[PDB]
Amino acid sequence: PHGGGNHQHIGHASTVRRDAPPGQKVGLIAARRTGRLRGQAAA
Amino acid sequence: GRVIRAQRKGAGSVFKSHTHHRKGPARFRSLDFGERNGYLKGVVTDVIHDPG
Amino acid sequence: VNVPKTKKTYCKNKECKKHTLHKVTQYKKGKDSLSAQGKRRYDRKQSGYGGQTKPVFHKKAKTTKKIVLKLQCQSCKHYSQRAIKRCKHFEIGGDKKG
Amino acid sequence: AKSKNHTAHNQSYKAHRNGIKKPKRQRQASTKGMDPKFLRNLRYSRKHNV
RNA sequence: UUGAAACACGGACCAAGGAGUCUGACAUGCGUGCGAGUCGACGGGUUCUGAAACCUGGGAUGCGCAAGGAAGCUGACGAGC
RNA sequence: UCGUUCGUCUGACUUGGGUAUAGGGGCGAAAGACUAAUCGAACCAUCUAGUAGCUGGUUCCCUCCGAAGUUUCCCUCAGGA
RNA sequence: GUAAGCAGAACUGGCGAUGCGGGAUGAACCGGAAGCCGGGUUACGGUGCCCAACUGCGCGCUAACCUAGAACCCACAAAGG
RNA sequence: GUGAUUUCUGCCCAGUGCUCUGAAUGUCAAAGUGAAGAAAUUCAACCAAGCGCGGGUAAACGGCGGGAGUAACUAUGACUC
RNA sequence: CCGACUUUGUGAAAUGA
RNA sequence: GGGCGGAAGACAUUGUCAGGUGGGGAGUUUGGCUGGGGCGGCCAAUCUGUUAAAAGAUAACGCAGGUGUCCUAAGAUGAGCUCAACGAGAACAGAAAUCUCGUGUGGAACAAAAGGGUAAAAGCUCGUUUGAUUCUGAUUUCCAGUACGAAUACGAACCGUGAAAGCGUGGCCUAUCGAUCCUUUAGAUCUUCGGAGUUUGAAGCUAGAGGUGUCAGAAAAGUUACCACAGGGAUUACUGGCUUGUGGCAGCCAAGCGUUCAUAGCGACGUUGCUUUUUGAUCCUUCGAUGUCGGCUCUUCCUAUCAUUGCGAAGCAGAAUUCACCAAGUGUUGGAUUGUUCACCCACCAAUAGGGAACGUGAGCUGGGUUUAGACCGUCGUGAGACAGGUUAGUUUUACCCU
RNA sequence: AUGUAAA
RNA sequence: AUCAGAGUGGCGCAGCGGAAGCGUGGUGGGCCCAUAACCCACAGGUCCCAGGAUCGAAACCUGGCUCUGAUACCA
Ligand SMILES: [Mg+2]
Ligand SMILES: [Mg+2]
Ligand SMILES: [Mg+2]
Ligand SMILES: [Mg+2]
Ligand SMILES: [Mg+2]
Ligand SMILES: [Mg+2]
Ligand SMILES: [Mg+2]
Ligand SMILES: [Mg+2]
Ligand SMILES: [Mg+2]
Ligand SMILES: [Mg+2]
Ligand SMILES: [Mg+2]
Ligand SMILES: [Mg+2]
Ligand SMILES: [Mg+2]
Ligand SMILES: [Mg+2]
Ligand SMILES: [Mg+2]
Ligand SMILES: [Mg+2]
Ligand SMILES: [Mg+2]
Ligand SMILES: [Mg+2]
Ligand SMILES: [Mg+2]
Ligand SMILES: [Mg+2]
Ligand SMILES: [Mg+2]
Ligand SMILES: [Mg+2]
Ligand SMILES: [Mg+2]
Ligand SMILES: [Mg+2]
Ligand SMILES: [Mg+2]
Ligand SMILES: [Mg+2]
Ligand SMILES: [Mg+2]
Ligand SMILES: [Mg+2]
Ligand SMILES: [Mg+2]
Ligand SMILES: [Mg+2]
Ligand SMILES: [Mg+2]
Ligand SMILES: [Mg+2]
Ligand SMILES: [Mg+2]
Ligand SMILES: [Mg+2]
Ligand SMILES: [Mg+2]
Ligand SMILES: [Mg+2]
Ligand SMILES: [Mg+2]
Ligand SMILES: [Mg+2]
Ligand SMILES: [Mg+2]
Ligand SMILES: [Mg+2]
Ligand SMILES: [Mg+2]
Ligand SMILES: [Mg+2]
Ligand SMILES: [Mg+2]
Ligand SMILES: [Mg+2]
Ligand SMILES: [Mg+2]
Ligand SMILES: [Mg+2]
Ligand SMILES: [Mg+2]
Ligand SMILES: [Mg+2]
Ligand SMILES: [Mg+2]
Ligand SMILES: [Mg+2]
Ligand SMILES: [Mg+2]
Ligand SMILES: [Mg+2]
Ligand SMILES: [Mg+2]
Ligand SMILES: [Mg+2]
Ligand SMILES: [Mg+2]
Ligand SMILES: [Mg+2]
Ligand SMILES: [Mg+2]
Ligand SMILES: [Mg+2]
Ligand SMILES: [Mg+2]
Ligand SMILES: [Mg+2]
Ligand SMILES: [Mg+2]
Ligand SMILES: [Mg+2]
Ligand SMILES: [Zn+2]
Repeated sequence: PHGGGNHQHIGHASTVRRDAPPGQKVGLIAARRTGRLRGQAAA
Repeated sequence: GRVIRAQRKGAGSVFKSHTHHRKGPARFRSLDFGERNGYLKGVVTDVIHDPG
Repeated sequence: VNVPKTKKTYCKNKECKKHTLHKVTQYKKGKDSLSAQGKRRYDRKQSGYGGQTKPVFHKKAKTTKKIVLKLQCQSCKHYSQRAIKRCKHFEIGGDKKG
Repeated sequence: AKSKNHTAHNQSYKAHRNGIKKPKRQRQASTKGMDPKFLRNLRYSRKHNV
């Protein structure tokens, strides 16, 4: 799903839903949050 | 499209575990009357490296 | 477009066959019945696989509709229906011109 | 590629190959389309001729 | 092809093969037979070179002999210029 | 393929044999690369004489008659009525 | 449209579909349309040679030391001297 | 996803996406339920997930402005609207 | 992913009719 | 003690339906015209004027505009009146408020574009009204003499108005709109549901409405530089051809410059040409292929002459320089940067003129650029990908035939 | 927020 | 090159035909020894230009003028 393009980029949100079909569920599966962990969420 | 790499692992073919040099499963001993109601004495004989 | 609430025109009923005073209302389409043969045949055609089987119109261009008037004469209580030219704003029995 | 073309060239020649036909002149011309009141009476007058 | 001797394409040469056919439905024209009829086309009978030919059925098989109506239905009373 | 010149050479090294994965499938240190000179979907047979408003061709003589590139409609403009 | 051997119309004719005589040569310019022949006469165009037919009879103009000039279309030449 | 080590990774959760939460008096099927009817049926109430409502999230996809004036030479603009 | 029915039995309470 | 030992437990699970999600995957689509195509526009339905050549018809992505509406009156009819504007008058009152008289062929008004039409009206004011009605035929415009739209003239009715004749079948006339199938409505105290009935439901007959604007009417998004096929010189990108706007060269006239002097040298405002090394315009040739930039190499040709030879003129004293003629015989270089043509500097030189030959020259080379497939950046795009943006790596085949 | 260079 | 956008108080901006304002700036008093800040009042407009329709326009169509963004590809 991430392949292709004149520059290497994803082009869509890399977080995919839990109920995505196999072959579609690549990236950050059913992610509740992204980004660097800070403060309470790092605890 | 074609079947992606994540999908190819469930078929096993080249993605099976590499276990030719492994030493067997690691676990307790099947629980019996001896271990329920007292104690069984064992002696450690070797400490061995398990590949993987 | 304003239309009077009553109107005297010909009535074609065999008990009138002359100009009588009529009551003027507006036509609205009756709700479709599920037991019309066209509806039945279509529901049978849709069942199963193959997806949409009849065309679905998309390319609307008309921004108006021809208004139909339902004229009920006040002697036999039978209706006649006549369409008028397409209009955006329509009113029956509205306030008269000055 | 310019696909629209109109002309009347050669058309009068084609018209005159088999002549500009005129319809045959007829005794007792047709009454279709005349005044119906006039035509009923003409029919009734002929009905009662002796 | 508007326009080919063409700086448009195909063609080195020779022999042999090589492309509007068969079938079904319909139509007009023409030929044949019979004619308000006409078909014997599925069968049967008979037939000794013939899978042919010849006979038979039909009182209603097809088409025609009557049409207008969505239908229920009704169905041409006799032509003058 | 050949000549000269080049990269690497104790390592994620080179290599034989055995074995596993098969076609919208495999396998990929990723080039749509490789899968028997065949890969942006192998090869073989069949459906199949697939369809083509498009290109090519379309076989004897004489005699007689002899055009059209215009109208209307068409997802119609290399077509058809 | 600056124009175009350009694009689009109106009337007629031609070429396309057509050979033949002339314009050296040319699809539509001029003459003229056609079976195979003999004889005569013409059309357009010509008559010094090429090339059939007068170096014919007349009158003027031109002298180019720029390739004088010399064929409807047609293969230009202008303002100005 | 990025690409040794070094130094550093700013602002944006409004959009798209992912995710968390269910008071209930939004919407949302089959089945089940009630009514009317002679029945077919119709009508009403109800209706899980989903969506909507409310949170979170950028080392998720991504994004990260204009227009005027202003210093005692002039220019410039720390400053202001 | 979600509901009904089926598998699918047993018996007890609270609001419900 | 007839429980192998535990955990969950009638929930999981299974089976069948129901709703939601589902480019993970399947199938398919992604108009036309078009001075190539694309982008733009709509010249696709459609009106007025003009082009249009005094009957009718008549084209272009021709010209100036218009249409998808609006109206219970802005429809019908009867009666009365007369409009735009101007002149002369009346407290506040003036350019302009209201009133009065005169003139007034329409110079106003008539829903909207344009054109036509209308004066006891077709305009304005008032009265009364619903002919903006029913039935089916006919004809005209379009045209195939088909349909639709629209319009016209009768027939058979029922009405409005007016004393009446008359007028009235929408809008003063020319545009203002829509098949089959389907659904929905109205009409008959209608026809059928095929064993006969009652009776819901359904199905028909006639006439409307719900719409197809690509407007005689499919249900429809991209990308391809990884690409394929059938064709096209009906059609682009290069040479060649026509043209010559643009590019380049050259004339004529002479207002002025040239310290005084139009013409030594120039030459404004105007105007006539030539050229075919530019580009534009066109689409005639070539798409069963004519190797597509530049340089290198080599030859030849032109003159619109830079230098070299011989001259004429000058605001030519000399030296130098400028204009012009005859003249293409000879010559026109070495380098830095750029793939470059072009350019621009350095230097020499008598001078470092200008061009053609399929923008000479790839079976002569080269391959730097451009111009496939790998890859990076920036901008764009949700994405696949795009870039007349920059970057880097990327095969240059054959002669032995004729000349 | 602050306070003539003009003594 | 065409095309979208925008011209309104000194400046930046709103304005849906009955029709002109918001912030800031200007002017005159007050407070202060005196300036700002604060308080009370006051005055502002060729609505880019020329039309045209319109009960009636800064607004609605047309022309003219000036600033800004865009799309311009296959060769
Ligand atoms: Mg994919
Ligand atoms: Mg990508
Ligand atoms: Mg890349
Ligand atoms: Mg992006
Ligand atoms: Mg079924
Ligand atoms: Mg189903
Ligand atoms: Mg044609
Ligand atoms: Mg051709
Ligand atoms: Mg040639
Ligand atoms: Mg060919
Ligand atoms: Mg050949
Ligand atoms: Mg043979
Ligand atoms: Mg019979
Ligand atoms: Mg080598
Ligand atoms: Mg070695
Ligand atoms: Mg070695
Ligand atoms: Mg090996
Ligand atoms: Mg091996
Ligand atoms: Mg690639
Ligand atoms: Mg065949
Ligand atoms: Mg062809
Ligand atoms: Mg031909
Ligand atoms: Mg002779
Ligand atoms: Mg990341
Ligand atoms: Mg960051
Ligand atoms: Mg956000
Ligand atoms: Mg968010
Ligand atoms: Mg339900
Ligand atoms: Mg819910
Ligand atoms: Mg797909
Ligand atoms: Mg096209
Ligand atoms: Mg074009
Ligand atoms: Mg004429
Ligand atoms: Mg005429
Ligand atoms: Mg009158
Ligand atoms: Mg008609
Ligand atoms: Mg009448
Ligand atoms: Mg009127
Ligand atoms: Mg309809
Ligand atoms: Mg029906
Ligand atoms: Mg029955
Ligand atoms: Mg059409
Ligand atoms: Mg595709
Ligand atoms: Mg591309
Ligand atoms: Mg020129
Ligand atoms: Mg020029
Ligand atoms: Mg051509
Ligand atoms: Mg060409
Ligand atoms: Mg070609
Ligand atoms: Mg070749
Ligand atoms: Mg060729
Ligand atoms: Mg060649
Ligand atoms: Mg010369
Ligand atoms: Mg060559
Ligand atoms: Mg290269
Ligand atoms: Mg590449
Ligand atoms: Mg690029
Ligand atoms: Mg050789
Ligand atoms: Mg200070
Ligand atoms: Mg200070
Ligand atoms: Mg003050
Ligand atoms: Mg103060
Ligand atoms: Zn009645």
